[PDB]
Amino acid sequence: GNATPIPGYVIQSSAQVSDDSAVSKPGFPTSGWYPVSSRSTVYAGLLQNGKYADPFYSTNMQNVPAAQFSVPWWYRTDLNVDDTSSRTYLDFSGVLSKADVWVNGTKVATKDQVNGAYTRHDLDITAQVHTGVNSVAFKVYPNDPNRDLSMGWIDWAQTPPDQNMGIVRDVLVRRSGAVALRSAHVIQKLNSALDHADLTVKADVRNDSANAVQTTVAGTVAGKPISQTVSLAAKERKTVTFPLVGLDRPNVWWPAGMGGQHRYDLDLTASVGGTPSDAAKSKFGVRDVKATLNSSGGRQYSVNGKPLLIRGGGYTPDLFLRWNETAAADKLKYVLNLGLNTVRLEGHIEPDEFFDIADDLGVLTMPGWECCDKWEGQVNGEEKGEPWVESDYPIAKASMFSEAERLRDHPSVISFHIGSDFAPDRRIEQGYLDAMKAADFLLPVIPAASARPSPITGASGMKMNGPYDYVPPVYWYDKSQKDRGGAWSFNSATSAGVDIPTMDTLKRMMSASELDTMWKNPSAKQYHRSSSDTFGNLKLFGDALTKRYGASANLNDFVRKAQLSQYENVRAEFESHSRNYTDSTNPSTGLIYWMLNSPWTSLHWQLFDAYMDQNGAYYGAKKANEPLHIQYSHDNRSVVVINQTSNAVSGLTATTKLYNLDGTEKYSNTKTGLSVGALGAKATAVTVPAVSGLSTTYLAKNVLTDSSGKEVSRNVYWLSTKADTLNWGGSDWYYTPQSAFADLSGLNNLGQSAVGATANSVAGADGTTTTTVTLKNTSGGRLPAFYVDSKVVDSAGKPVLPVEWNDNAVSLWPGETTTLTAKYRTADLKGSKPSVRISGWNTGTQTVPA
Ligand SMILES: N[C@H]1[C@H](Oc2ccc([N+](=O)[O-])cc2)O[C@H](CO)[C@@H](O)[C@@H]1O
Repeated sequence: GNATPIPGYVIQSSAQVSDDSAVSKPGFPTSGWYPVSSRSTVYAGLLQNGKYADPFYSTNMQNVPAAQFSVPWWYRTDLNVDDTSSRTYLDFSGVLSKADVWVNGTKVATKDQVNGAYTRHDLDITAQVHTGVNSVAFKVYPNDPNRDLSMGWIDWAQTPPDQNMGIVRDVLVRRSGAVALRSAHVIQKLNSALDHADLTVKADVRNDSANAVQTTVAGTVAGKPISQTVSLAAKERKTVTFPLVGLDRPNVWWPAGMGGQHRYDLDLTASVGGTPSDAAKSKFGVRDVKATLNSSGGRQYSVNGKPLLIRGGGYTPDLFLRWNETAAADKLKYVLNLGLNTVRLEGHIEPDEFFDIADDLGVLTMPGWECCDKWEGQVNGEEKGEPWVESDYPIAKASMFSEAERLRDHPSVISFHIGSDFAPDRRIEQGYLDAMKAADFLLPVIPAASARPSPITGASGMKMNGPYDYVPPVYWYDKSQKDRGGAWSFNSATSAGVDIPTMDTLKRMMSASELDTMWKNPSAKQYHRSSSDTFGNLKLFGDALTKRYGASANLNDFVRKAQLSQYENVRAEFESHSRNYTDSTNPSTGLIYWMLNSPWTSLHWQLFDAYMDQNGAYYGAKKANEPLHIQYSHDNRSVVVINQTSNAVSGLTATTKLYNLDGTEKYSNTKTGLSVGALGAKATAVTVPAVSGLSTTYLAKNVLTDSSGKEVSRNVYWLSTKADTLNWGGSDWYYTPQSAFADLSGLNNLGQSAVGATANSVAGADGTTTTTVTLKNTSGGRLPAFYVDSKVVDSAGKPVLPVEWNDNAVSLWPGETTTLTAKYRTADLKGSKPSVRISGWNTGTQTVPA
């Protein structure tokens, strides 16, 4: 029942190996080979050893000769085997693109068989293994994402020099007796009342010995004993189906905030002759999911009978697929700190632990295949990936089986996208549906993330109409343009493009002169944006920032304006979709922000950056997604309350006030006694009238207080008397140009205010520190302290990351106080005492001890 991952390898180019058979012979010399940990691409392995500078900085990645990655590389290891009484297997996936496998001088599998990143291989190497020092070697072939059913980077970033060739998951060494236990899973079915489930346990047993056997498969499912005995001819595999097991009052798995995240255990041993032969432990969640088309044709998800608006971002791993379990948990925890409920994985489907963590945290996941490369090559015409040939078909089907087998018992998984872009043709789709059936993968299948239908499954109920680059806030509120990206249907991949990270991140990824060019000439190409010509520069963003904000006087000016613009836009993108969710006609049913994060240090399509720092786009998404929320509609000036939580709320007061930039209140409305339903329902407080005498740029302060008088949401907008308007006729696929621009340049002259800071920290016994900061607007006039950003820093003024704040980027009127809370690992302080750096738009910068 042993399954031990290979901890590491030594790697080298096949340019250095003239005899393949030699590598896997015990004693083969490996002087000058590179030691690498498990889950390394070739280039990630070279970085581990020195060998090139940090690709996260400037154009370092360009200085890597890529030619060396157009030939195979070897991954080699020794294995000590004390006792050959047990059978021996190599069980693995994640080979990019394909490999020959060698044990002790014998080629056990070729690249024609071991082919495709997602395919699983269970290689019986019993005949090759001997007592003592054994050796195993993979000759990994070059990866081309357009030719191979693998992973590529579309236009998200820049191309890794090795194109991710390597082994990016574990290779397991399995030991067992005559009988191998495989593919153990639990089919679970809950009644609609959610108080009774039925469990069908299924498990494969394979007799790899020379003789016929009886095997008993026995153990526990959800704490209940189970046992079946079957016969197996030599070399026979069987699927064992256990009689149905009833489960009363199951601990139902819920998305975060809707209840708990319990997973049950399955524990099984296959015995032969009254002796354990193999063993497997796994988990499953008791949870119903559905994804159906509503009367408007939009894809509508529900979990456990509760419909949900999907509010998420597109998730990506590291550009060089460097794996770290804590980092993965840190990234999914940020999902919840944002108030989001879902992540989409367009290809790049992460190792199991990622899904264990999403399960444990209650983050929903939307895995599927990616566009714009080999996956869609047979259906995507003149776009990138190659037409399919006969050998492609069984690789794609085996990839689907293997992913379906991996993914089926994770309750976070809410669907599989079998297409992205183009939906599969009938033959490809049929192979996917067959693979999923064979794996008992029973979750919703979505044909595409675009509007494109598949022949069998049908309409997607989703859209990808853009945009991916600058559009003003009001754009998201559009319902009139059926070929655009307004708040209706399921928005599976959309953003307003550029997302300048914090100054602290900027200074780590770009040179002074690259940064100088970024503010002075946004039209210039930026390596840390995209390899795509369409998204190669920041021109649309820079032009709108100038038009709407005012010209940038320096780098600092440009960055600070970038943050307001990103906060404003991302906030509107999300708020519009929350509002329109309960529309009678063409409701919004989903929004996946493009993207949650970036594969590397970037200037676009991120909420949190590669270092886990949090900028305007982050805080804006967090503001929009708070559980009891007040917001202002850019289209019609309606003030709207959203309740994200699982219970209806009552006796809410919504208070809306307009101020000129000199602090003069120009409008007040107090709406008491509001009720709002659960799980995304809304209430309208008031429609703000056109008010006379407003400054060109003015402020709207929205405050929601519960029946106890507690302030539960504060939302401040910087607004203009001059409207953003669209030139809909100038629209391209990725954006819509503006015919006129809001004037928010009044912010440039907003008078100075003051804060107002005290902080203290508590090192907990769970290895985390909580820093509490109390901020007060301490000025003696009428001016608000506007957009005040607090950052946990060490003694050198460097941000402590990752971090989670309850609230941030706050605005306080004179006399007003707010208390803020930041949590992080004590160890990420690295022995420094904590301080807090506090910067406001109109309050300057100070740091206080904590
Ligand atoms: N799935 C990709 C998405 O695919 C689309 C296909 C068609 C349209 N369209 O036709 O408006 C829009 C988007 O394009 C993004 C931006 O290039 C990529 O980053 C995503 O990975």
